Amino acid sequence: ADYQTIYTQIQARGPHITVSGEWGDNDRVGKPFYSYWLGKIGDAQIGPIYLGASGIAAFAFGSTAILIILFNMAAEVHFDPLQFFRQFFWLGLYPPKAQYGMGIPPLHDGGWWLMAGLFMTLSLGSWWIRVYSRARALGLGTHIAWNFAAAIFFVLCIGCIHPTLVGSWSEGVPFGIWPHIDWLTAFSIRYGNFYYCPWHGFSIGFAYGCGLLFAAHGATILAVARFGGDREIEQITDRGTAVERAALFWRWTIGFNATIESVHRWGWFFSLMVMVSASVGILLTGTFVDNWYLWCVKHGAAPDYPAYLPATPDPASLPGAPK
Amino acid sequence: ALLSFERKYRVRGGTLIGGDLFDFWVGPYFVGFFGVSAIFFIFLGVSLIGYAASQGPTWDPFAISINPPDLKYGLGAAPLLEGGFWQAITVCALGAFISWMLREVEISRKLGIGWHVPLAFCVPIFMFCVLQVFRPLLLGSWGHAFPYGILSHLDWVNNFGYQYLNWHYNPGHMSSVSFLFVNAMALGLHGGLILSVANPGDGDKVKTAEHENQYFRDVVGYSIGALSIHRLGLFLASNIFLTGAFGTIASGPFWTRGWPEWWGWWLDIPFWS
Amino acid sequence: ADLKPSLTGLTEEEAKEFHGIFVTSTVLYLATAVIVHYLVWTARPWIAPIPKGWV
Amino acid sequence: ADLKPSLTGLTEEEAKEFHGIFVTSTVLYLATAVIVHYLVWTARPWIAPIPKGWV
Amino acid sequence: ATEYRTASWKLWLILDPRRVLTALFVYLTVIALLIHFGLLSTDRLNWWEFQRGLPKAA
Amino acid sequence: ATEYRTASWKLWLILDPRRVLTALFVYLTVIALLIHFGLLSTDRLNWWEFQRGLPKAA
Amino acid sequence: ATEYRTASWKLWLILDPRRVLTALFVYLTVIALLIHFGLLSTDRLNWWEFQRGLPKAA
Amino acid sequence: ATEYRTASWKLWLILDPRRVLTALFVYLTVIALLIHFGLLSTDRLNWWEFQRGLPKAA
Amino acid sequence: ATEYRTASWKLWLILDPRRVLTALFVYLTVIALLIHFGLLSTDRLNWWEFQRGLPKAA
Amino acid sequence: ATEYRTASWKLWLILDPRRVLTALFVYLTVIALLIHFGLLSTDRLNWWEFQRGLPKAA
Amino acid sequence: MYHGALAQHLDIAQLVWYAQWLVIWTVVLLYLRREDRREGYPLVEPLGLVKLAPEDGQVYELPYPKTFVLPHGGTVTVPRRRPETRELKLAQTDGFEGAPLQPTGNPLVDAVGPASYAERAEVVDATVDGKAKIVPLRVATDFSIAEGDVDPRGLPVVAADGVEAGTVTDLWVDRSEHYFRYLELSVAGSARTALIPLGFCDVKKDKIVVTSILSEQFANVPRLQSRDQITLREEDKVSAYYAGGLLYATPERAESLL
Amino acid sequence: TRSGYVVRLAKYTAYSALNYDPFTMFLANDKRQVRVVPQTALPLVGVSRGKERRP
Amino acid sequence: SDWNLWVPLGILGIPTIWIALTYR
Ligand code: BCB
Ligand code: BCB
Ligand SMILES: C/C=C1/c2cc3[nH]c4c(c3C)C(=O)[C@H](C(=O)OC)c4c3nc(cc4[nH]c(cc(n2)[C@@H]1C)c(C(C)=O)c4C)[C@@H](C)[C@@H]3CCC(=O)OC/C=C(\C)CCC[C@H](C)CCC[C@@H](C)CCCC(C)C
Ligand SMILES: C/C=C1/c2cc3[nH]c4c(c3C)C(=O)[C@H](C(=O)OC)c4c3nc(cc4[nH]c(cc(n2)[C@@H]1C)c(C(C)=O)c4C)[C@@H](C)[C@@H]3CCC(=O)OC/C=C(\C)CCC[C@H](C)CCC[C@@H](C)CCCC(C)C
Ligand SMILES: CC(C)=CCC/C(C)=C/CC/C(C)=C\CC/C(C)=C/CC/C(C)=C/CC/C(C)=C\CC/C(C)=C/CC/C(C)=C/CC/C(C)=C/CC1=C(C)C(=O)c2ccccc2C1=O
Ligand SMILES: COC1=C(OC)C(=O)C(C/C=C(/C)CC/C=C(/C)CC/C=C(\C)CC/C=C(\C)CC/C=C(/C)CC/C=C(\C)CC/C=C(\C)CC/C=C(\C)CCC=C(C)C)=C(C)C1=O
Ligand SMILES: COC1=C(OC)C(=O)C(C/C=C(/C)CC/C=C(\C)CC/C=C(\C)CC/C=C(\C)CC/C=C(/C)CC/C=C(\C)CC/C=C(\C)CC/C=C(/C)CCC=C(C)C)=C(C)C1=O
Ligand code: HEC
Ligand SMILES: CC(C)=CCC/C(C)=C/C=C/C(C)=C/C=C/C(C)=C/C=C/C=C(C)/C=C/C=C(\C)CC/C=C(\C)CCCC(C)C
Ligand SMILES: CC(C)=CCC/C(C)=C/C=C/C(C)=C/C=C/C(C)=C/C=C/C=C(C)/C=C/C=C(\C)CC/C=C(\C)CCCC(C)C
Ligand SMILES: CC(C)=CCC/C(C)=C/C=C/C(C)=C/C=C/C(C)=C/C=C\C=C(C)\C=C\C=C(/C)CC/C=C(\C)CCCC(C)C
Ligand SMILES: CCCCCCCCCCCC[N+](C)(C)[O-]
Ligand SMILES: CCCCCCCCCCCC[N+](C)(C)[O-]
Ligand SMILES: [Fe+3]
Repeated sequence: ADYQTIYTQIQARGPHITVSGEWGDNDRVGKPFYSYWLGKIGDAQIGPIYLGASGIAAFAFGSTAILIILFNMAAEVHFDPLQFFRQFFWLGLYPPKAQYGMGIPPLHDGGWWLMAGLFMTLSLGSWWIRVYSRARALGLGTHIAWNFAAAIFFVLCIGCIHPTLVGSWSEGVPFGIWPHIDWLTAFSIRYGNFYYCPWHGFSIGFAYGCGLLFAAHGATILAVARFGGDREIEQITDRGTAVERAALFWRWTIGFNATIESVHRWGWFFSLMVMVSASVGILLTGTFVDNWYLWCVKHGAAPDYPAYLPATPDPASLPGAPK
Repeated sequence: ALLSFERKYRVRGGTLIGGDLFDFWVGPYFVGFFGVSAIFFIFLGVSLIGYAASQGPTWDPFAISINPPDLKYGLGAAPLLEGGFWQAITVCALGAFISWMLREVEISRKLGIGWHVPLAFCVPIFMFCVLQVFRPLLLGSWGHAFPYGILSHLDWVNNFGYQYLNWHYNPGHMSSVSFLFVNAMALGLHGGLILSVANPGDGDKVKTAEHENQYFRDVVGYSIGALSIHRLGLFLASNIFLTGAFGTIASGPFWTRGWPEWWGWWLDIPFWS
Repeated sequence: ADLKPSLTGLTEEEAKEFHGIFVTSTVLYLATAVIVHYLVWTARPWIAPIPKGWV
Repeated sequence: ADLKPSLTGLTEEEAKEFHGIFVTSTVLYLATAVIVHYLVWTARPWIAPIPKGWV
Repeated sequence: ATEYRTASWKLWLILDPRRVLTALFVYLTVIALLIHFGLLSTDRLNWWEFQRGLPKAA
Repeated sequence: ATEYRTASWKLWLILDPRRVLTALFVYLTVIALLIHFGLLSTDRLNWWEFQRGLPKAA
Repeated sequence: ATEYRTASWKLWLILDPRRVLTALFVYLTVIALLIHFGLLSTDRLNWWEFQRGLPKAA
Repeated sequence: ATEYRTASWKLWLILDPRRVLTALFVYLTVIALLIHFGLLSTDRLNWWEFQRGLPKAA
Repeated sequence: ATEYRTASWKLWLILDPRRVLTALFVYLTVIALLIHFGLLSTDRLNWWEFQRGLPKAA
Repeated sequence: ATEYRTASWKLWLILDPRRVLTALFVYLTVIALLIHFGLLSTDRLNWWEFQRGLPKAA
Repeated sequence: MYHGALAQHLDIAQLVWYAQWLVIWTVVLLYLRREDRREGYPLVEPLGLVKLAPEDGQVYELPYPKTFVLPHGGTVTVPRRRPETRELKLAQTDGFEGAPLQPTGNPLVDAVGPASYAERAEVVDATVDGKAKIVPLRVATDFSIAEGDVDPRGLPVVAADGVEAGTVTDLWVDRSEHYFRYLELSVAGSARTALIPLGFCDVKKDKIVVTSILSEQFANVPRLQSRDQITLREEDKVSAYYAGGLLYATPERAESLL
Repeated sequence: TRSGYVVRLAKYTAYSALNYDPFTMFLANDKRQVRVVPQTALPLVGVSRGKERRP
Repeated sequence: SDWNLWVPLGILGIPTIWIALTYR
């Protein structure tokens, strides 16, 4: 085979050059070290890191959040250290279990949930700023920041916005491995099956889309790596045989192609759209649709199947039923 | 009909099967032997769907469905309307897929590029095969496969997953899901990063490869490097199905309890139980 | 190089001007806080004495 | 290289001026902490004596 | 030093105002939020709301 | 310094207005929103609605 | 040395104030938070709340 | 060696104070926390709480 | 070698004390924890708790 | 060779003490663990607990 | 009475649905697809009938031009009109639109099909400092191989025949990526060094195996203009030669498997 | 053994992390409704917002 | 009202003084 696409056979070492920012060249932190193993898939060098304010802040809120989360998880196993470690995935920080509408709930029932929520929110933001500022610091464009934005917004939607529009904190996602997942099912059951929500559709489309696209783009570049097609930026400004082939390949197959530059747009667009599509769906849910299946039936989208075993009338609705 | 640079590349040869008779382009499409074959399946398979859907009970595009045969028919052929057409299409499907993939091989041969693309395309094909063919073999019926139908297919996914009591816990799934997410995020970053360097805003000069590196080594303190991201993308993408395929095949042939119960192995190590 | 600003040290005076204001305002901040804590006490005496049961 | 910051080191004198204050202030804090702990004790005596049952 | 007693001031040579300031600012903000919200999720010491405390009442 | 008593103004040498100014803007906006919203989440101290408070009345 | 008895101080030649200072800041704050939190999670020793302890009562 | 018996001290030539100091600091803290919490997870031996132990009674 | 009988010691020319030291440190620590905690998760051989072992009694 | 009978020893010219050593360390540890825990998971052959066995008893 | 009901059958969800669609398509079409036509358009025609306008809907098609201001001076405008004026040594099988072409002479030297290169700017690729990006390890003396790898310097280069083509002189490094791009070998029999892309050779413990081309055709790998630096065009030239050999080394590489 | 609660619960509900004891909620008495899903496509005005709604 | 509930004054106050006095 061609081994040079899978891993790197002969590794290189030498002096790395620092691009001086607009500001905060000073707030780079740590002794850069190498990993020979890591060097077989990517660059081996691992430090330094930029610090600065946004960072500081993000960590600040982030940690507080984490602390509140974990601490409460411990409190669930009554602080038994052995049990904690065994039961860890099953432990969580839950939102309120009674109906208080949108009132700040008691500490012991959802209160702590809410606090961690707010702090997680704040870290996300601080981080956002990091991403956005750094870009501007180095004279790049802001695309990453905007993609990241959408992601954050979707977190907001399922965290507080949706709860708000229906007006109960009870609808919040809980913190914890298994329990954040149990949420998914509950939430779906409640809103009459999410497979039937169109935005869930869209989203998934775009998500699989990403799969397809990365596999394709990924594969395409490696296929043309022999002509130095991995040098993607010089290819943009001075088109070489590499991407000429890459283009041709796709044109001869699906019958239209991209450019080396624009394929990146497509990917960036699909990525974004996952998060956006999602957000919409979440906003609509509870607010305008109560039961997504029934809704799909009102617009006759829903498939209907004959009975295999005899059809069963609901017993509640019989003459002389109990309760 | 040609890109300004297209002609110098349009040369004869590098077909896998049957040489020169099929070696031509219709417009921008390259045909080849497998071109022909693909088309044939596509056309027949689609037509077959239509005819089949005509004798359904609806024509709402979401609501149309071609279901596989009952479990009583085993691994045998079923009456055409009672699951047979399902069978038909499934073959046209495979047909199309494979012809598609081989066509790609012919193309790449002609261009002197690597075969990474076709091969990559092989992964989903396999998963299709896993779900429609293997898993049903192992349980001994076609009736274990999924139906063709936009909403219909999801119903299959849905019930399947509740047959083990909470599919979220199935460890194959966990891995696959993780990849799905990482992949998406990573495409976003890769997308953005190129675009930022190329279109830096204002009359700012286009930036260098070093700026790509700097940027990430700032934000998260590591840069995977330019070639390798491509390599890595391909990897993430691919394990979506590679790992999942394990969880899929497992459910039924190798596990019959709820998926959560399976974590018992850890939950129940008698030491700390 | 045998000094504090030895052949362009990267720009901080012998500024205890900063030490000045910093410690000033750190105190004011804590001062105000004490005062305020006192007023609140009068509105809601928070710790409470030990109840009839307890121990 | 034959000094402590041997031939233009990145600079830290024989400053145990720092060591002075560091240790002063660390002790103040630990003292204050005791005083505080005493007070709280009077409000909420926390360990408790061994109850009637126990063992 | 401009008529000082200790070296204390020298800290700012070692440590760096900008980073101290920026940190403190976040730090105090965190704590203040913690306290306010934590308080307002009790039953004593919630101002804002009617005395849900049902102090002994009921 | 133009008829000044303190050095305080030197903070702008150390800190950068653009950043200060902008962050403040955000900060303040958040706190604003938290309070506004938080308030209108209660019963006492919600304007914009009937007295759901049921102040003692039921 | 300025009238020192032990070498103690030579630690700061080895170790670095900046790292120590910053670490302690965090370390202490965590331990502090933990203790506070853990206290306000009991039934004895929660100030900020009506004695839900049901001390022996019932 | 200044009035020494063993070579022990040579370890600091091999091992590095900074590593050891730091790691000890952490290690100990962990163990400390483990014990503390572990204890306050029981019924005998929890301070910070009422005797829920129901020592034998019922 | 100072009146040594074996060559045993040459091991440290082969092996690296720093690795060995560090490994043992960890290794031991873990075993130790396993034993402690593991014991304290039985009914006999749990000190720290009341004998809810209910040894044969009931 | 210093008064040897076989050439056994030449193994270490081929194989590397450090590998063998580090491996054995691990290997034995794992096995040891398997047996220990394994045993303590039975009914006969558990020290560390009250005789769960109900050996013939019922 | 229901939330989100615009009629007895019309609800706000339903409307949003279409809305969503609308946007998607718009972006796709009125944007993304335009952006795609910055290279190689407008379409060219060597059979069809009086056409200054692709698939119809599209001669707007091309977006208005960008202007990339380049890192080390100068501007590029996109889309462009970059004309191919190499005179291709390719005869047509048929005169037909989309019937394939036959090379007239040696395809590897005449640079056609998989052996064709793009006419890139005849300049050296640069670092952020202004040094040459791609250089050998005679020049980049600071750079080195990672400890733990095989130094290919000294090894025999075995070609497709199983015949030693020559011996490895050097590696060439990308200075801004810390990555090895080329082996420079000494083609035995002549007095010349030829540059092979590292993606065309399987490096072993003892030998470098080159499947791409035959031993005899190492003599004709495109010559470098300078000794110690490589232009962007020379890169494409070198790469295309070996890849072209994947279809043109032996006569059977043409043919189908049966 | 107070630490073991979560597991005592999980094993009752097929090892999922759901945090409710369904015996005491549904089976011990006729006090809860098991049906949670709405029987209409659109949210029904007057049961669909705030404290009108179920948790 | 602070009656032997000097506690918070103690905690808040004491350091406030030695902060004022140690770093002059
Ligand atoms: C039984 C329930 C189901 C369900 C329940 C469901 C719900 C309720 C929702 C989705 C949603 C989605 N579903 Mg679905 N789902 C999907 C895939 C998807 C995603 C495309 C999309 C969720 C968006 C996302 O990517 O989240 C992952 C990305 C996230 C969460 C963003 C994270 C970014 C964030 C910045 C992360 C960084 C965090 C920091 C590091 C903080 C650290 C924390 C500290 C402070 C402690 C597939 C492929 C399937 C299949 C194959 O069946 C499926 C079936 C189901 N879903 C089951 C039917 N799903 C969402 C949606 O689209 O609804 C319309 C959604 O709301
Ligand atoms: C209640 C049930 C659930 C469920 C049941 C479930 C099952 C049973 C399976 C998965 C599987 C998967 N699930 Mg899960 N799922 C996932 C995500 C995923 C995917 C990562 C993974 C693989 C999808 C797949 O098999 O593609 C299928 C794609 C295929 C087969 C390729 C088709 C492409 C083909 C080759 C080419 C097609 C060409 C076209 C015909 C051409 C037409 C186009 C035009 C141009 C002509 C998420 C993110 C979520 C969330 C967020 O909750 C979720 C929830 C659920 N899943 C619910 C809990 N899921 C699979 C898995 O891996 O399980 C471990 C799987 O078997
Ligand atoms: C389709 C769109 C996709 C998408 C897109 C994008 N996603 C992005 C970006 C874009 C564009 C970024 O630019 C940004 C980034 O920069 O990446 C490079 C980012 C990010 N997405 C992350 C994770 C992620 N993305 C997910 C999903 C999707 N993303 C969706 C699918 C998921 C899922 C799916 O779950 C996950 C988990 C992080 C890497 C990063 C946030 C960092 C943060 O916000 O920091 C917040 C800071 C903290 C949490 C503080 C950490 C504190 C430590 C651990 C210590 C605590 C210990 C304490 C107890 C004691 C203190 C002591 C201490 C010293 C020990
Ligand atoms: C991890 C790997 C990822 C990945 C990778 C790659 N993906 C690739 C490639 C790579 C590398 C290509 O090289 C190839 C391509 O060309 O690039 C565009 C391709 C392609 N991936 C398509 C769709 C796609 N990728 C999906 C998934 C992933 N991709 C995963 C995530 C999904 C999901 C997830 O649903 C979809 C729908 C087509 C656009 C295209 C082939 C067209 C075809 O196949 O032609 C042949 C067939 C037709 C044009 C029509 C077939 C009609 C048949 C005969 C009968 C009707 C169909 C019947 C089976 C009913 C089913 C419908 C029912 C469910 C309601
Ligand atoms: C005129 C004349 C003589 C007539 C008489 C002749 C006659 C009638 C003859 C007989 C006809 C015959 C025999 C055959 C018909 C022709 C034939 C073979 C047809 C096959 C056609 C067919 C089935 C087409 C369907 C196309 C298809 C399957 C899918 C459409 C594409 C889709 C949905 C793609 C997913 C969306 C997607 C990922 C878009 C991505 C955008 C692009 C362009 C990605 C590709 C891409 C990537 C990924 C890069 O990395 C990249 C890197 C650098 C440069 C470029 C690219 C690039 O373009
Ligand atoms: C060039 O410009 C650019 C850069 O450089 C400037 C960048 O750095 C960057 C990006 C900057 C970065 C820092 C990139 C790093 C970003 C990331 C998201 C990297 C993180 C990747 C991971 C965390 C790995 C993912 C791991 C998980 C999600 C957890 C999965 C959990 C489990 C249990 C998985 C279990 C199974 C596995 C782990 C592996 C299973 C594998 C198999 C079963 C089979 C393996 C298949 C193969 C090996 C392929 C077959 C072999 C051959 C074909 C030879 C970009 C975007 C840009 O393009
Ligand atoms: C000239 O006209 C034509 C063309 O050019 C226009 C063609 O290209 C073609 C295409 C022909 C080709 C060989 C194309 C090149 C070959 C490939 C691309 C390989 C892929 C081909 C396939 C996967 C399948 C093609 C082979 C067949 C359809 C043979 C049919 C075999 C049988 C037993 C049909 C009779 C039905 C029964 C006996 C009932 C029992 C069998 C079942 C229930 C199986 C159905 C259930 C499944 C899950 C199917 C899975 C099994 C497979 C997909 C092989 C044809 C047919 C046509 O003649
Ligand atoms: C043995 C039969 C049976 C099984 C098995 C069963 N259910 Fe049910 N399920 C019921 C019955 C009966 C009801 C309605 C009870 C009532 O009217 O109070 C119900 C109600 C429900 C509801 C509430 C529907 C509504 O109207 O709001 C959901 C959701 C549900 N089941 C999901 C599940 C899931 C998920 C599983 C598998 C984990 C499951 N069920 C297994 C019999 C069953
Ligand atoms: C540059 C120079 C030339 C110009 C000079 C310009 C000037 C004067 C700049 C300085 C002016 C300013 C703004 C100075 C500001 C000084 C400040 C803000 C000092 C702040 C000190 C804050 C301290 C010591 C905070 C200690 C906080 C704690 C101990 C919190 C403990 C919390 C707990 C234990 C748990 C509580 C939480 C719970 C119970 C849930
Ligand atoms: C020349 C030089 C540059 C200028 C001088 C520089 C100056 C002025 C330095 C002095 C200024 C300052 C800020 C000095 C600060 C000194 C400080 C902060 C000392 C801090 C000491 C902190 C100590 C000793 C903390 C000990 C903490 C513990 C023992 C915690 C134990 C926790 C447990 C056992 C677990 C309990 C957990 C549980 C849940 C019960
Ligand atoms: C107006 C008022 C009063 C308040 C507004 C408050 C507000 C903004 C609320 C909104 C809250 C939001 C956005 C909540 C979002 C919650 C979400 C999305 C939770 C989702 C998932 C969380 C998961 C999966 C977390 C599990 C966490 C853990 C198991 C523990 C955390 C630990 C780690 C991740 C490891 C790091 C720790 C290591 C260094 C030791
Ligand atoms: C459900 C999400 C899928 C969104 C649709 C993706 C767009 C496919 C691109 C078609 C390109 C059309 N064309 C040939 C004019 O270029
Ligand atoms: C891909 C997701 C499937 C659900 C989409 C719902 C389709 C609505 C269009 C059907 C026309 C009927 N309608 C809305 C007027 O009632
Ligand atoms: Fe790319």
